[PDB]
Amino acid sequence: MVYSYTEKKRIRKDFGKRPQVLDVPYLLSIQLDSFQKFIEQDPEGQYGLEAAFRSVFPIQSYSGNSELQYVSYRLGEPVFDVQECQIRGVTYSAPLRVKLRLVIYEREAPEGTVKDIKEQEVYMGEIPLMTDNGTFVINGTERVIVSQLHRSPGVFFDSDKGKTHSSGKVLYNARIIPYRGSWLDFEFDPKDNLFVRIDRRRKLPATIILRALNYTTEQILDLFFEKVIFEIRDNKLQMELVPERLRGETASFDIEANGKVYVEKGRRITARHIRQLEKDDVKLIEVPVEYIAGKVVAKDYIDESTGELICAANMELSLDLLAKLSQSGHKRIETLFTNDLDHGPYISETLRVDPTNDRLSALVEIYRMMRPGEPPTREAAESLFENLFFSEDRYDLSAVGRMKFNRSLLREEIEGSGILSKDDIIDVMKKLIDIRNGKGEVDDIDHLGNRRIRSVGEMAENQFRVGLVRVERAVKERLSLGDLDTLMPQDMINAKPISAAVKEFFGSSQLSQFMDQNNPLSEITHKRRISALGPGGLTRERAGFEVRDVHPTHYGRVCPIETPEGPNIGLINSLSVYAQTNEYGFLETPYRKVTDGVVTDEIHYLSAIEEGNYVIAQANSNLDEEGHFVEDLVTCRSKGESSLFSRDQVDYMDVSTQQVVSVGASLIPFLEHDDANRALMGANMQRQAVPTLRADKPLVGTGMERAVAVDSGVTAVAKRGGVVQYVDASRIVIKVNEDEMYPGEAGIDIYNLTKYTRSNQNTCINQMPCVSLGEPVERGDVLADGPSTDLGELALGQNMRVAFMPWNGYNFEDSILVSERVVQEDRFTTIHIQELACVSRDTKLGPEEITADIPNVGEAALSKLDESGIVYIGAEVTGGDILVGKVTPKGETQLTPEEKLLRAIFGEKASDVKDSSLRVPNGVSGTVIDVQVFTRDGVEKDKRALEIEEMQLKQAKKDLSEELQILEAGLFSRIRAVLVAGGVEAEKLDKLPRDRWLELGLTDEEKQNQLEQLAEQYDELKHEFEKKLEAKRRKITQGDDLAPGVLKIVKVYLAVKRRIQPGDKMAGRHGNKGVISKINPIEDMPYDENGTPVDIVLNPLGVPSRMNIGQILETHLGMAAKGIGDKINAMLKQQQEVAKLREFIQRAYDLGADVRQKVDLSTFSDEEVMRLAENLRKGMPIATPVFDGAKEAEIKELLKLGDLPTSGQIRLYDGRTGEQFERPVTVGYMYMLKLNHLVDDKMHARSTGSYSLVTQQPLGGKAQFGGQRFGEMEVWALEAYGAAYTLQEMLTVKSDDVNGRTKMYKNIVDGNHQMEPGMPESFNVLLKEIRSLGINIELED
Amino acid sequence: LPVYQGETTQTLQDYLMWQVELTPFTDTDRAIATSIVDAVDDTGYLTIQIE
Amino acid sequence: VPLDGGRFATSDLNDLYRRVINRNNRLKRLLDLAAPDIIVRNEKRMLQEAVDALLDNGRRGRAITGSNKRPLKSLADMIKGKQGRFRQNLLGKRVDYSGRSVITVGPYLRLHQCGLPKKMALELFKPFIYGKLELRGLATTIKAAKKMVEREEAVVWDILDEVIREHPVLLNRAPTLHRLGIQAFEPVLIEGKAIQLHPLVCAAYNADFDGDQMAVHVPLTLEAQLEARALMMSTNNILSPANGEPIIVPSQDVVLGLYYMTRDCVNAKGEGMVLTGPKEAERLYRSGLASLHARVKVRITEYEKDANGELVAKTSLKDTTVGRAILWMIVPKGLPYSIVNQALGKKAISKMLNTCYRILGLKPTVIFADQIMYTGFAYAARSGASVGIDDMVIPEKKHEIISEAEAEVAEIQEQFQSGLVTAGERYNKVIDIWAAANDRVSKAMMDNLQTETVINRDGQEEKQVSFNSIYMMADSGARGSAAQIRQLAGMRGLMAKPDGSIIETPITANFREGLNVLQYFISTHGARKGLADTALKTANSGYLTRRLVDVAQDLVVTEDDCGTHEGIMMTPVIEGGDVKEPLRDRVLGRVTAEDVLKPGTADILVPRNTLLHEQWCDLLEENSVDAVKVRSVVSCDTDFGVCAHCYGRDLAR
Repeated sequence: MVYSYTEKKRIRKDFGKRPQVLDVPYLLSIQLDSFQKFIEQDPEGQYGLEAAFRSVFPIQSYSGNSELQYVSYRLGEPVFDVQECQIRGVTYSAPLRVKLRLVIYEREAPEGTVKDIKEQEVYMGEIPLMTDNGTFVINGTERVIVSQLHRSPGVFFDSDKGKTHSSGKVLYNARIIPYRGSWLDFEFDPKDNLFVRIDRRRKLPATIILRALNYTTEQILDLFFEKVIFEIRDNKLQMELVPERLRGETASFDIEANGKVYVEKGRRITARHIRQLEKDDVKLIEVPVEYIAGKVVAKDYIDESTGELICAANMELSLDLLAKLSQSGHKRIETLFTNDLDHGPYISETLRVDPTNDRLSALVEIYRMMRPGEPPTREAAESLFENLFFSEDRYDLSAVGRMKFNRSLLREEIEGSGILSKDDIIDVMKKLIDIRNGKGEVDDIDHLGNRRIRSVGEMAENQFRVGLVRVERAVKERLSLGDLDTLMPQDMINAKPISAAVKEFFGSSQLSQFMDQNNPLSEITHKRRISALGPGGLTRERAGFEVRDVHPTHYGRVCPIETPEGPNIGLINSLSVYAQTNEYGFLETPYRKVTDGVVTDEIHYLSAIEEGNYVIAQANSNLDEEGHFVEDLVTCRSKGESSLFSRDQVDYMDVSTQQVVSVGASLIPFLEHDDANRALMGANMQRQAVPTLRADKPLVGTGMERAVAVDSGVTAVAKRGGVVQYVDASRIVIKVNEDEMYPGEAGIDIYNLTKYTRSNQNTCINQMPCVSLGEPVERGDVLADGPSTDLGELALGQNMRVAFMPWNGYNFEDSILVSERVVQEDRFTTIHIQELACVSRDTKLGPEEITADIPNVGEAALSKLDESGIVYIGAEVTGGDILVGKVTPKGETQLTPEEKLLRAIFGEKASDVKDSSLRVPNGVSGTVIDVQVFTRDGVEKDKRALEIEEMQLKQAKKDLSEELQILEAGLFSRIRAVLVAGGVEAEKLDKLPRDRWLELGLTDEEKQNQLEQLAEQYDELKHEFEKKLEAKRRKITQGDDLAPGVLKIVKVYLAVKRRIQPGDKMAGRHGNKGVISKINPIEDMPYDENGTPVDIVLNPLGVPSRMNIGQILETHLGMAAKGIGDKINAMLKQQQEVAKLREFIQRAYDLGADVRQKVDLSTFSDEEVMRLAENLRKGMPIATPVFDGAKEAEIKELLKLGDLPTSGQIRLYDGRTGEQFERPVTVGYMYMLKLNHLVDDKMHARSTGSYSLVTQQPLGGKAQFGGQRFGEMEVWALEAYGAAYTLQEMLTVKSDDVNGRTKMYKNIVDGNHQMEPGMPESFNVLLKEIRSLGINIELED
Repeated sequence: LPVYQGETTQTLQDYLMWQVELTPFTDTDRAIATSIVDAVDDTGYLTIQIE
Repeated sequence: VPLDGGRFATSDLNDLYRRVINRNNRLKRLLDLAAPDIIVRNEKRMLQEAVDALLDNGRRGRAITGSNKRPLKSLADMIKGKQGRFRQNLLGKRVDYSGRSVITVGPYLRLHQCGLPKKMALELFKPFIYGKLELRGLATTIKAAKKMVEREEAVVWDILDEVIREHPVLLNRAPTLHRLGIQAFEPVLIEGKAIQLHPLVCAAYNADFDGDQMAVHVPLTLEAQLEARALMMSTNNILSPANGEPIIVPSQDVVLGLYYMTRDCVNAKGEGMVLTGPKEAERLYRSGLASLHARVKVRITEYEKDANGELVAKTSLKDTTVGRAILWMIVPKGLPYSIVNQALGKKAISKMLNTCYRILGLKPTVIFADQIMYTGFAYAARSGASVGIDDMVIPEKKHEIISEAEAEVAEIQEQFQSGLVTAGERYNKVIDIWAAANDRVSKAMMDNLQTETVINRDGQEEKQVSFNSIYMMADSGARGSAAQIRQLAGMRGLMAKPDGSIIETPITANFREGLNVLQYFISTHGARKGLADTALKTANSGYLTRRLVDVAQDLVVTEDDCGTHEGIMMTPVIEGGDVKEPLRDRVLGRVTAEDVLKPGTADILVPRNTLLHEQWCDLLEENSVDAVKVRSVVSCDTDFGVCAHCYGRDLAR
């Protein structure tokens, strides 16, 4: 049973075959969850400010015995509200103040503190506080900081080979990316040599980084390589050969296996020989001397008598050297294996390349790589090399970094240090060598298990840490110099650096940008966008072909449809409906647990790594009643290769069909019937819609529009409310019942709507109420309707009657034919708001004032200006009329007999002021909505500025006095009830209060005390009301602070109504757009067998080419909905009984397969059915899921209940010849939305305007009456025609030629039509700029 | 951006000559005309005597 | 350029100058005070570095501005690069009479016309309006004319209509790739705010009637108007300057309308009716017969130019349809009737227009194209041409072919499990089986959509071409093809390509019976790849065109004949299976040399310097000549450009 009192007015019929398990989340948690924990007081420092402080907050002087700590931080309350900040223009934020502690100690005592200064907290910058919709009010405008998607900190063993190698060989490098600091890389050369690289700079040898870490040659040879015994005593030349350890090599000659020969000379090695050698115990077997030559020695051997450097490390053994090393040094010599089949040294070949062998000589090579000059002195190189990687406060990558480091190396522990280590680099290089020889697979950057997202929280944390680590240096400097002082802890703590850094981060950044205020869907999809550009990842949109591809791990984490088709394609993605954030930085997705066939209702979130292991079923799978499968074979996915599996092999299942779709493309009806490109462009054009006057709910929806509207925070809902008392066009009051009401409050909730306020997109955001009078509203129910909304449903567009047929070529390729009925009905009419602003800018000659005393002007112009000079609210203005009359003072002069006479005659001007009044730019017509004036402190001119102040004061008093009036009424009712049965009737209290006769004596024991307490409470309430009113009035007219040069600011907001006309770019939801080209009257439009003409004519020659069957499906479903609505309207106009109408509604709601169980006559009363039928009387609301919509059979069956043809075709007549058309045209009702790309702003003409001072070229792209630009491809095309004279005209006449423009104008006015080219000024500018250097250039004769 | 905006403006005296160009006259009339409207103030009356 | 007004703050041009000036002043003042060598040498080094930064900043060191890490633009910086002085001065400078006009469809307003809105008008021609006001004695002063124009009086509009009447204008698309990117048309005033472009010209401009902007240009001088009228008019760029095919060719609704009006199901109303030909429209408009009427007998009066420079009439009584008889009234005298008696698709009317251009002339083929477009716009709206769900038909055999393919895949998997088939072999076999299944499904879909329909008649079994909208559009050539229909009724095919590989299990569905989540998620990789390829190759193609134009700009025609027998050999490209291009168009627009000889000894076919205009190629084909020596580029000894005796025409002339 679904009550939904706010939705009970109009119920939308759903066609969902699958049952919904998990409900849609808040859909905006990623923007608020990080910002909450960023300023959340946590008992342990993990994230937020508690973790950004403890990092580098303890300040220790240079052996000065003075420390500085902090107790805790507290976020100050904001100064203004969101509406107040939007009206003023200031940035909404909150001050930050943390209790500090400076502890000074005396000398000669170990940690003996003598004094503490922990009694004063300092203010250090303000933090920009967020709003209830995840947005900020920076500089008055609403901005959004898009989350970034970069690579997670760790180690990546990429291949980086192929055609780029240019040698036909595969490479295997190794890179380790920390979160902060320098980068390290281990590249692989085609010569089987490794190379260390830092900061993608000049390469370094392979083992120099090992010799720098106090490692010797023998240790490296013993660690990276395995050494065999090779005990050759008494010239026996016997080696310990293990077949299980090393094998797969053919024997040359003289090979035995414990007596009898097992492997013959010159015989190929087989598995049987290896098995026979491993079965019996094989001791040291003799081998020829030829194996000694190619084999290398592991360690350095020395003679027993003397200690020469014979048989050095990493040196091949020789035949002549063998005798002397066996005679003098020893018998057993450690050697290597060097098996090229399954292994490769890759280091011993590089050990001889290293020019340095000592640690001191190797420590300076990295410094020479870093610094070209200034060689070290055994003190700078070591310090630099220790601070580069092995430092704590300089590398400090992350915990996620250590997690990935341990996960990519098969480590069980996940808690480590931010610094690196020797064994870490050792095992990294070992794994790189193993991958080169072949031990595993390479990583994948496109995989969603190696990349993570970053929200605004960690970015603000990093910015604050960077801003604080800089003030820490100044604090240390001030504590080291002049420590003999007992001043308060404000020595070097300056709030300007941190505040400036955080303001630069928030305001002007690449990820922070203005939010599109044109649609509620546009806002919520912009709050969920994910970008790759910014401080990290991809520095630009170029250099990538496979990074922007759809990875198979994009199933339920990001959307493969919603993305722009521009150059930045593939770098801008959107979140899914159920996609959430992992613990550290990744994206998760929910699934259901399948246990031995049955499906449990529990949910489990998996990442890109977990989903690749288990078997996840598909959402389009049948289900039994207990949770089993119908068919034994089910299509599932295991590791990226979807295939059939039994019911005993599946482990997880999807939640719904909207899991792979974002919030944008989910509103598209019948998405499985459209192509990828068309769905993409439709979802992209949906965000460009513009709201209209009358919002009309869609007939073919998905149901997601309700959630998109209620979650976008674009409307006004009822929180903790029980009933409505008074309704107004801009005010809503709700009296909460005693159930959800707590003591200490009057028990009323107020909501002030937003009426005609300028948005970021110059649109109009207006809220319309829903309740009429005294309606029981529950919790979570909507009250108002924002832009493009209807009863809590997102509705951006109108259900226009369309048809698919060519009409005299007016629908040639992509042009739409709109009838005159649509124009007459004011459909798709748009409202826009324009803002003009002016300042005073006090100069040296004197201050500028607005007194409407403008010289050299007519009275007709000043007929619309008031005393102070502003225009009356409600007036109109076209062209270049004056709005605000400002004047600029001129410097005083001498006696000036001429000016003296002019002042004696006329006066009041004396050429003192110049006309500098604010006038409307050309080509602008509209009507003024409201003016506003802001005056800085100190200036109290206030000609007519008190009007808005008194208006705001009265508005505050009106909505403040309601609570006090309700409290006073309650107290008076309590007074009148406490005197009952005491000899005093209610008439005395009703006539005059008199404080209940001032203890008349009803009881004289407790009644007097009760009356005294009630009078004291009344006096306290009166005093609180007076104090609240005083504070409100002081906050209203306190005055603002402006720029030093600016004196006052006058702003004007005006409205403009734009109607439909040819040129406008109409578009739908199925990737179909169209430019209007004709407004056809009603008579010329074709009509049906009933005389009702169509509204829009469309071209049907685009469906089989763009795969837009979804359009035809939407038309059929809308025609069925409109037929049902017309039958309901006929039933209503016939004034039939309620029983038949209720039965018809019930029979029309339960039609189709088992999708949902709802029935009337059991919940709706005899009064609710009336308003239900009156709401959906112009079309049946239908909600078809994304991938679980209605079928063709159901659509055809629905056409039979409303007396419509199942085929969908219908005969039409000509509105001009009165003849019946053959091939009946299918008519329908399509949801059309108007785009911002209107023709009223596109058009721009120019004949002659103002040019520039440099190169003397005109302005350009409509900037102050500019002109278009000629192109290189255009002059090429012109030369293709051979139009030399036209080219010369385009080069001299319409160009920077100064001595030619005036002459051409004169010849055209006089009718001569003759051209004089002369010479362009740009060539002279080029000549001067070339001569500005040491290069002579001139033109001869 | 090198020229930023650099919008060359009207200037009154500049306005006076634009109509001098499309007024019809002789070379001597166009010479005196340049002389006359050369010598004219922001206020607009002429600075020099006619003689 | 003061930003706030109080401080000018000259940047990027005066900072380095200031730097160098004060440093040189300090150095010159310190060099006279007997300074030590170290200080004066450091000052000289600093002055050298400052002058170097003033000359080139990017080369040595880095000089930044206040609060900005971006470097400054030195003197050379504003010379090279995409923001230098060799930048948009070569016709790249801003224009005056132009800007942002929106395109709409011109159903009326024939080829040599364009709809210029009156709001954008009266501004571009303001210098002409002033002149016309001064000439007609409507404004004694310039101020008076300006005041009369700013008020928009009726006489102002009258003067505008009078002046703009005989004055051409030119249009230019912002993305312009070839010569036809800029054309000329006659402006006509339309009460709107969007220019109406002619549909047939839209092919040249490559517009698609979506959100677009068109540039306008007005010629002032007489020579510019003459160059626009004689060279840049749409009534002259019929043939393409690249290959030779005509640019103006109908592909839109006109083709579908012609294909519909020239057809016959079996026999419409009034089969046995016989008329003369002008009676066809008379009996179609009121009553008597339909356009689909067959077996209609009519006397057609053809005109054939058998005589030299003169045509003769010939009356015939061939059988035809009502629609073809009506079309024959629009068809000019020269063209015969066999061309208008066929299915009349797109290639048919293209060949018709080409023959009309060749035989008759320019004006005849222009007026013919105009009348054809008018008749097409009329019939595509009189016919309706609807679409619907039941229009496309899914073959019933698909459910059996899919089951058979699944059984074959199961057999392949069983053989793989048995150990006889490996992974790659099974993969290839499954791919081949699914390809054969897709081919059979496509064949069945075509069969169910081809000419298979029963209509009532004496034999009761008359299988003629069906009138399905999608099938008619595919056959005629208006929009779409068989490949796109395959994805609408049959299966999608393989449609699997993540990076290079193909997935085993293909998608077996269409957009009519819905789709699944997995299949839809898989079918977007190719779309994304295509979008990215287009978006990353448009710039590459533009750069390639830039390089080509820059490297081949100096060429011009200055010599008539080069008098050299050197030339290149031309043969049909016979390589591979069959011949890719014979000796029919590679030597068509060329000029053969004297090396042309007949297959018989001591015999010639054509003299040395001749042009194979339209018939010498046929004579060469009749003699089966394979190699022809032809004079051409460079080898013609002119020492400047290329002489015109070795280039042919290769144009619309």
